[PDB]
Amino acid sequence: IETPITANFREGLNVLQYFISTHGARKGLADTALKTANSGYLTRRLVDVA
Amino acid sequence: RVLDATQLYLGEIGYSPLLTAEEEVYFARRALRGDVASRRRMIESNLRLVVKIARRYGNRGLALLDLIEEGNLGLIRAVEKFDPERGFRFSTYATWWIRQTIERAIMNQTRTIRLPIHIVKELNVYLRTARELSHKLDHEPSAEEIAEQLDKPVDDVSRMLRLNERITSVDTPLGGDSEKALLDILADEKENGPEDTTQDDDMKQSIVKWLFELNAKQREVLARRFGLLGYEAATLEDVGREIGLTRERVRQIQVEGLRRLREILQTQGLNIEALFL
Amino acid sequence: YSYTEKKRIRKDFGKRPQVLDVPYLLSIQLDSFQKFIEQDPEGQYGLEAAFRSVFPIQSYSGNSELQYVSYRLGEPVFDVQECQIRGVTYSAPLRVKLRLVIYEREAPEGTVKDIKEQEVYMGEIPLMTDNGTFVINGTERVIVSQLHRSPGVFFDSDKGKTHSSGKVLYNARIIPYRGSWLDFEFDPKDNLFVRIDRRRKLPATIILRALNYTTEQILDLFFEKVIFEIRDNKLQMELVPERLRGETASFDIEANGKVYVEKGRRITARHIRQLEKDDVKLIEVPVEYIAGKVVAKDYIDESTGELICAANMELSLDLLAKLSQSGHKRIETLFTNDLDHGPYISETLRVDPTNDRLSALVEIYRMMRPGEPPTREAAESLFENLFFSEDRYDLSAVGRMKFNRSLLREEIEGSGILSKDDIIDVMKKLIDIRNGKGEVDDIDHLGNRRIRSVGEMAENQFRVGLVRVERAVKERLSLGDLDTLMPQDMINAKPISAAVKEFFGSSQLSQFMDQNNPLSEITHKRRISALGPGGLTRERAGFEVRDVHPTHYGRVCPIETPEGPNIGLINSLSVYAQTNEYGFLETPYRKVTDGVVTDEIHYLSAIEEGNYVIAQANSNLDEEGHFVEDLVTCRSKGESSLFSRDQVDYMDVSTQQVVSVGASLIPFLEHDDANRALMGANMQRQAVPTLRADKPLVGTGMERAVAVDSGVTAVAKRGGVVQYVDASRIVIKVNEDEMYPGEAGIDIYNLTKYTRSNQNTCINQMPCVSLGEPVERGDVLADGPSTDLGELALGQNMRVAFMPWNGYNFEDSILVSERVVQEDRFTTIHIQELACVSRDTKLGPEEITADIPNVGEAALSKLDESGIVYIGAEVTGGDILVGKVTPKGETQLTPEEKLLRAIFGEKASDVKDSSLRVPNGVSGTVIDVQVFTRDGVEKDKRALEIEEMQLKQAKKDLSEELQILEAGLFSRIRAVLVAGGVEAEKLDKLPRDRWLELGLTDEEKQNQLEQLAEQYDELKHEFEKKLEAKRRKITQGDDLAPGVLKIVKVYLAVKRRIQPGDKMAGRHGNKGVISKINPIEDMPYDENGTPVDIVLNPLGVPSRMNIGQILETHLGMAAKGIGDKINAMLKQQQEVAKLREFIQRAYDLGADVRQKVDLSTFSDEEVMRLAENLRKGMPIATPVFDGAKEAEIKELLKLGDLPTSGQIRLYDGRTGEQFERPVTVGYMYMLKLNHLVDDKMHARSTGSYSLVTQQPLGGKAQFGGQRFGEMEVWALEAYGAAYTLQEMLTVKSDDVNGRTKMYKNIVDGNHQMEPGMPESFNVLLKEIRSLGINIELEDE
Amino acid sequence: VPLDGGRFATSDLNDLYRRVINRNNRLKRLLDLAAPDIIVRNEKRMLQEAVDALLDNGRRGRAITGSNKRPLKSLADMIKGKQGRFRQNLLGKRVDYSGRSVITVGPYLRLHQCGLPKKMALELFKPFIYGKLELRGLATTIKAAKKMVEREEAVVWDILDEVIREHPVLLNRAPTLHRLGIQAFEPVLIEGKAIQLHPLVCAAYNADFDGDQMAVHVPLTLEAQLEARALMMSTNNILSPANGEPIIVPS
DNA sequence: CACGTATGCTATAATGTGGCAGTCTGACGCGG
DNA sequence: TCCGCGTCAGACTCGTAGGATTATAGCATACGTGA
Ligand SMILES: Nc1nc2c(ncn2[C@@H]2O[C@H](COP(=O)(O)OP(=O)(O)OP(=O)(O)O)[C@@H](O)[C@H]2O)c(=O)[nH]1
Ligand SMILES: [Mg+2]
Repeated sequence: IETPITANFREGLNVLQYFISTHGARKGLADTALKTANSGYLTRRLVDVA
Repeated sequence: RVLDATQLYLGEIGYSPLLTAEEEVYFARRALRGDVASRRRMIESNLRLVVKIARRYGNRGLALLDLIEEGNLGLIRAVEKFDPERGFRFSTYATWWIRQTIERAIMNQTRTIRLPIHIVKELNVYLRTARELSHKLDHEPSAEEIAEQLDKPVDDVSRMLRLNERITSVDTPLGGDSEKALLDILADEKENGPEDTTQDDDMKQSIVKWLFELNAKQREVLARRFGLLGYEAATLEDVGREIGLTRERVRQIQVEGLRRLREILQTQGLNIEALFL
Repeated sequence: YSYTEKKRIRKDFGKRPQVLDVPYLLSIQLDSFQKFIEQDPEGQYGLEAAFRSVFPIQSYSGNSELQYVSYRLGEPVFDVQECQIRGVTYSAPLRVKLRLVIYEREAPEGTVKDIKEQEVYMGEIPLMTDNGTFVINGTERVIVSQLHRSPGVFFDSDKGKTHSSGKVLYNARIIPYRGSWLDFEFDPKDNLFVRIDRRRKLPATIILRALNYTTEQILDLFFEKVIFEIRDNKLQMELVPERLRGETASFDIEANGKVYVEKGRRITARHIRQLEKDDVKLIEVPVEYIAGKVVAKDYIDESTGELICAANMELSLDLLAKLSQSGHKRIETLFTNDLDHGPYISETLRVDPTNDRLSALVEIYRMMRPGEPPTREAAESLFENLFFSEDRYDLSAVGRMKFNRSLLREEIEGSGILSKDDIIDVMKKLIDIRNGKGEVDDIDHLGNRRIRSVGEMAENQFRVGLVRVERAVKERLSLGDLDTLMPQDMINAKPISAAVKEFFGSSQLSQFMDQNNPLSEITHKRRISALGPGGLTRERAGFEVRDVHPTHYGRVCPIETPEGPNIGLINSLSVYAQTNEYGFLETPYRKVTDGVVTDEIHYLSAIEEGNYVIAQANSNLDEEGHFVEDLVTCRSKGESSLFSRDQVDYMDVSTQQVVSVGASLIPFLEHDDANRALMGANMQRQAVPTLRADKPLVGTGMERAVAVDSGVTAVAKRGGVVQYVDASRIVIKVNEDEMYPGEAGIDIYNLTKYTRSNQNTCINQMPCVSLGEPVERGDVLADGPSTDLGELALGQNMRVAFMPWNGYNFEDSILVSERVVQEDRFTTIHIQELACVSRDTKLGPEEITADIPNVGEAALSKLDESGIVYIGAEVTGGDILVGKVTPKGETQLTPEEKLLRAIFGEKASDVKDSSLRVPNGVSGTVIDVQVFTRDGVEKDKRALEIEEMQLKQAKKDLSEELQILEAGLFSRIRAVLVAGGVEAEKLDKLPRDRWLELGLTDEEKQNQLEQLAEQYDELKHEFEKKLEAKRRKITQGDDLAPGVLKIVKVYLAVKRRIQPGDKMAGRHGNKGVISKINPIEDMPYDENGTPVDIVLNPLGVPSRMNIGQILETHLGMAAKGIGDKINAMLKQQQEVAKLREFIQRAYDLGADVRQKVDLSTFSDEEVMRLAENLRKGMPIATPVFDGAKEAEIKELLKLGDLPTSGQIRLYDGRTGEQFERPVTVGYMYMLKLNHLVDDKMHARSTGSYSLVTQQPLGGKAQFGGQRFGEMEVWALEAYGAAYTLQEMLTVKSDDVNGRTKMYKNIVDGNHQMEPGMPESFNVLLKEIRSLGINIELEDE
Repeated sequence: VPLDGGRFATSDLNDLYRRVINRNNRLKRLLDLAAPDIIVRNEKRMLQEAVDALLDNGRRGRAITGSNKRPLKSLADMIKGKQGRFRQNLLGKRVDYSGRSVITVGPYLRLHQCGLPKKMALELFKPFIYGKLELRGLATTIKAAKKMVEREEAVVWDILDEVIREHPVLLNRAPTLHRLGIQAFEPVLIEGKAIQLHPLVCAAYNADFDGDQMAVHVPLTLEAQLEARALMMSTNNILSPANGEPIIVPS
């Protein structure tokens, strides 16, 4: 995003800074739930071949 | 290329001729008189009728294809028992046989646990009666409400509706999540745990030690009556077959063995302790 | 302020005046279902729509037909209460008037033959409760609204489908509400194709041939014209200047007498404007330029009458010569350009194998029904029944509307069937997008995502039921006699009733209401789900849809969604957001005219919002003038920047509207990371109601709204004085001004007492009014389970210190004072339900006798004569609740048992032991018992005692109704008789039974006596028939499942106190498990001697970035500081004046406090009741982004004489010495989550085993073994622990011989391993041989 | 098998076998009756369809569906995939002498110890308590031993205390990514239902006490006990097998 | 015989079938 | 040989709760076991 968050957490975010934060956050969390399957499948393949 | 079983079959039946009255009579005269060709041409010509009456009895038990085959079997009985000399048309006569055979087949194969025609038809009149009752009683009908309408026993109605209880698949997963199903919950009740199995070992082995502890004639007469050490479970009067040969002295010696063993369970620490069990 | 607010005012640190109040939170559920049952006369809605859609239907023969008149819902035979106790669905019978009309075949349409009209019952539909739930089989269930792709049109394109070429292929998709999908798409060679329901691909022009379009007409549709005049000898061309653009001039371009461009010269802007202004129309051109231009229409030689050139055919020098000599000196060719106007349809006609309309219909028919011989009848029927039949195709109003707006039409509403115009227009727009004018939409945009509430889904299933029955009806109408056959003999209820019960039951969106918390309920009903029928799958869901969309602003919460696989798809609705009439989400905004910000509010849909520029709510207003600062922060086109003040079109209504309800309850949310806040709002929902409803000191303000709107609190319908308070009920006498002139005007609210929740929590209503108190309409009369004086109370605030402690707060682990356990404040109530079923078996009926083989008198002490435990009886694991005995068949008694039973005699009785006993380790008090007996089975003595209770209790309830209603009614007649002939004490002397004979003069007041007299008698007979109904229902023998003779339900109440392993959290997503309960002596204490309740680890803050918890702690301390100061002044008893001074100065602290609260209006007594409540701690509100600032909190701390740091000197309870530095101490509002260690602790040595695999079962409820999975196996493989592994594969699992032998070895001390083969392996082999693969073991 | 409520529940194979038998026997009938060939053919197609459905349902075309819509589980499906015999019941199993509970800190514990709930340990070591009860002569028989432990008699706690001494137990946390996801400890009996974990091995388990749970496993045999004490004990397994680095590090 | 279970016959003419699926994805072979 | 259609995979433990639907005429003759 072209406009960054000028504020900090002690200062407190406004509606738009917080809304902008959300995207990255939720992408991160969704990555945890969904991508660990492919990582684990790699573990599984490795274990099976060795 | 069409590989649909249905489409291929319907294609083949399509290219076989519809008959008129005179033609049906000519063929059928020779068919009764034994003309392999005549019967086949009448069958093959009238397959299209079978399919038309096979598309009405759907979503009930078997698939369209299944009904199409049973329907065909009904049409064949119709060709075998057709009367050409009677002015009455073939299609009219065949309709009866095809509907009949299809209905009868959907009454024996439609249910995993085979229900006899009698039970099924009984149940059906209970059902149609329930529908008329619900049409005027707004709310669905009770067992007794149906029973009151037919002037019959409530237990009759109850047993029939119990039979209607339709099966659950063991493999059907529970909680929408395709995870664990009925099989993943359902125990083997018959197969006891090692806890119960080992309890019986301890029980049987404690009786061995008790048998080597009571008197020689008391554990002889006691064990062979109950069939513990003997081979067959005899009675007070039947212990006479061995060497006892007694009716009263078998009953005195049976109970004498039991009274000394009741004191053996009061001292070891059971009696009232193992009375709850 | 209101009367309930006079008792306790929350101090507000908000600064933005709230222009719009929080709407009813449970709007969606109630409006939608209201529209489903709402019988609309013209504009069909819900049921009405369903009937008009399917009906009227006719027979296959066409002679007989069924037409629909009208429907009615019967009133429910059992009310919500009786349904919940009995376990039946709360529903109304659907009775429908239907007219069987028959036509004569001899007359043309002889409608006057047989008309049979009557009212048919077909199914009961579940009714929605007052609070937007349904009661299904005695359990409250909520249907979650759905979010799906809107019907209409959609332009999309895989950005580089073939990764080798990387060429963008554009596609169109027409999505109807019901019918086949119609897809248009480009290929790499730029050929337009059409596919139906993604079937095999067809040239796009083939569909136009099915609509009867000749080649000439198709070109006339998609292409423009280039005209060629052939004059004298030279060729001439009709020119449009702005065609020859970005091109190379291939020949010498000249007109009348001026040469513009030479051969091989680039035609720029300048040349074009030159040519246009010169007014050039015709230009002479070379004949060789034509080779390659495509002719548009047909041309024939008028002389021969044969084709010179067919349409869409490339022109040559020879064709042109022959055309000239025939007599055609004008030639329409296609306008076509590689770049701007792409020749797509032209190339697609060359790929089109079809010629005429029939050829096209055949090819379409052959696609969808491949191989099957085509007929013309079949082809026409199939194509018309695809997108041109009322029956099988319907865009709906939403679909036609979105379709027309996407095609830039003017007309919103129209036909649900596709017209020829529609299809062509879509193809045209797809082609425009390929050309480069226009853009593709995106699916995540809320302008393309529609919300489908309950009523629409109920409507859909109800249509399906009608369609299934319609099949049966047409089939029976065909063979049916016309005269004997009644309409209701053809209709079946089973299919409709089955479709609807299958929706409210089998459906993913219909689930057990999450009711462990008022907030849990209210958030659950405001849930949106992208899943379930007609939706996406967890497996099928990418990441695009999941992530926060710019359109989500003010409509959907960015901060509320499960951190599971359901992460993107489940979402809570924003606060002020609402459902558009067509189903799109919309948000309120304040209209700004000429910079002046009007109080007129406008709800903008996702699509409308993009078009205006919206200022943020944080903009400083110039006191109803305009924006103070000349630059204002605004957003439009989904992106944010600075704007001038007069440029601003709109502004955010509230600071809160971006967030959902759950998140709005988080104070200082502004200082919390969105991730932690998500977890916080999700865990607040899992907060179990404690025994004592404790208000939160540090609130937001939404607390009141949530508590009241959830409806778990009893609120006053009408204001007045409370006539009678009770634990069980509340009677309020209404004021004269609100009180209707008909009835007595006394409202009676019966309060719901200790009842079971779906999470086995305890639902109890406590009265919060005093006897004889004046009450305003819409005040809280009684608090629900987690509410305090009308505010939401989900847990309990307490004294917290952030500091490490001996590792007992290691990773979020929590150290709690014994004081908290002792005060029983975190203690919770769980109501569990145990049932005992007496079934009829093959051997005979099971009995509910207390007579059970092998039971101690100790056990039978608590069972009555019937064999049911007494009410009030405390029970613990293994105690019998309901005695039950089952007939046992023959069993081969082992020779040992033959011997043993011969020793003891004690012949084991024919009856076994199936008694319901207390689950092991649960212990509680029996608070209630319910007995269901079949109609005809001899009732238990206990069932009879319970019926005595219900009957006499019922009689008392109805008696008190008629008594309070008669007293209230005559109290009015007494006042009416005074207006006219006042004899107050003289009229009351002789009896009140002989009163209504006394009249007045013939006035309106004489007519008032007549009204009160008619209603008194109305109530008199009404009381008779009500009591008869009650008595019938109490006598009514219950219809249970087949096989089941009677069922006994015991309700236990268990008191669970907090202990190590219980899960606790704040509202900032700060989790923890209790590690240790410390003695109060050991707890860190301050200089004053007051010990902390909880010690939390500060190492769980900087990493987490949830600083909300710290601000909450500082402010919570400040709140409690003011509370301690008021508490000190009340202990001293200074006087009303002094308390008033301190309290006014306190409420009006903040720099720009919005809420003013003047104590001069408050009477002295009102002040005392307020201070009395504020002594526990002064309640403060921090609105979400409009919260308290650090400055305000330090100022509040100074009013408390507490430090600015909010850190205090603390002393170690053990040593007495001080800690090395100040510790942050204050009040954090904390929650005990549903995750009790009591529910999670499990252990098993030996138990039941699975049926086929023979391995132990799963789950603690089935006494399950832990799964030792592949991953767990590998761990033992890494270690090299071979016997441990084998053990877990064999003696521990399947190996049947092994497990018993091993058990016996363990009891004999010898830990010997005696393994064999797992039975699962044996099964594997059998399964493989059942496949017909020979798999044998070759032995040694 | 019959459910309690008089209901029946059956495998899908039985529905599929019924299909095959009905069509096959109908084919025998049509052959006895000398039926015309097109009918014979349709029955042979039907037989192939039903056999194909029985062996591997969703392989050739549309899998044959139940009334639920869901495709019937065929033979091949019981060997095939995660739900199949290999992955689910054979390379990984449900296991006896296994428990699970919430975990919480035990800072007082030494590296080789773990807090084990009394009620949990009483049930996991059931047969060892019965065997010791018969050696003390406290229990006359196994039924008496069982009832003595149900009553939770004071002498039973003293016996339980005796058995768990020097007996290692396995703690496991999901997910088990490396071998240290399972470690052995000497158990320490505690009143209270949560497991107490040693802080320093929180690293290997990736365990944080925000409501994490763990599984408990009892090594039964002398061999299994020694495997646990020697190979799997937490004191014995400090260094990561991945890098030569100590995994047990203060945090 | 009865009770439970089964097979059987009926005659206006009637003669080719048709409720969901929602589109997932990056990879690796296999006929035209 | 390349496009296109097909087949194959897609982390580990815990949890919750039970459960759905339809309908097959009416009557005469035939076959096998207990009283
Ligand atoms: N297997 C699995 N683990 C999860 C899931 N969600 C969270 N976790 C784990 O639970 C833990 C929660 O966060 P923490 O472990 O506290 O994170 P951390 O590595 O300490 O990092 P900081 O919080 O920044 O100090 C992480 O280790 C995650 O790996 C999930 O869906 N599956
Ligand atoms: Mg954790």
